[PDB]
Amino acid sequence: GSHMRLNGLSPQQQQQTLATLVAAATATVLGHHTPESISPATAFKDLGIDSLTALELRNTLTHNTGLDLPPTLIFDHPTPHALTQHLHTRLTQSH
Repeated sequence: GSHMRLNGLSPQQQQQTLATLVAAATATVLGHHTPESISPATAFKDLGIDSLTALELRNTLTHNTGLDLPPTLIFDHPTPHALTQHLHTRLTQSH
């Protein structure tokens, strides 16, 4: 399918999955490549996100999740954690 239909896994299992996604996404988006060096409690701002990459990240996430998201994600829900919650919602909410 063209969606992150990752249902079947427990909520947290799914989260950490997409958490790693989000992390690897900005790891790539910032250019430091490591998703393990991504602090969820730190805000993407402090992590190095620019307005462009706040959009580029959204680009990667919306691509990976297979959904459609605003380039204001990072601004409305700023932190790897904030997005881990948003993206987890998006994928599980399919109505």
